[PDB]
Amino acid sequence: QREYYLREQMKAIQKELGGEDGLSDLEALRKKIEEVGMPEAVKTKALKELDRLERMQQGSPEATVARTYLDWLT
Amino acid sequence: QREYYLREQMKAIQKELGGEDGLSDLEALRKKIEEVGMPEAVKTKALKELDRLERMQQGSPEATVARTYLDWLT
Repeated sequence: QREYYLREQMKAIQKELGGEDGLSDLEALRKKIEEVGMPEAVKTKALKELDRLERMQQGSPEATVARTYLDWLT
Repeated sequence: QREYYLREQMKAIQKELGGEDGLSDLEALRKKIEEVGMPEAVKTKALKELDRLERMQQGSPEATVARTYLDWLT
């Protein structure tokens, strides 16, 4: 629930600063991962790739590679 | 802080002299995307750049990529 309100205020500041929301920033990882498969080790490594994408929104040569990674995994 | 104030007031004047220069970066898209042709998904992906507005007079490393994207898309 603390996670809930904190990622909700994080989406609040996301809509507060951005005008468009800049290609789906970090949101869906609650439910698009919970339905494909999966082995629990894959789910834990997924969250340890999901729960750290609070890094940057724009660009990038670093976060788009990880987004293609999590797409290819999901 | 004086020269910071001066740069920001002159940048204010500069984007208020950007009417039909930096303003009207859209209307080629209204000319050529509401013509005969384009499906509604192309309407969604093509009108992606109007309300991403306030970032080409501000900076940018990704300022003039909008005319490139539109002149290659529509």
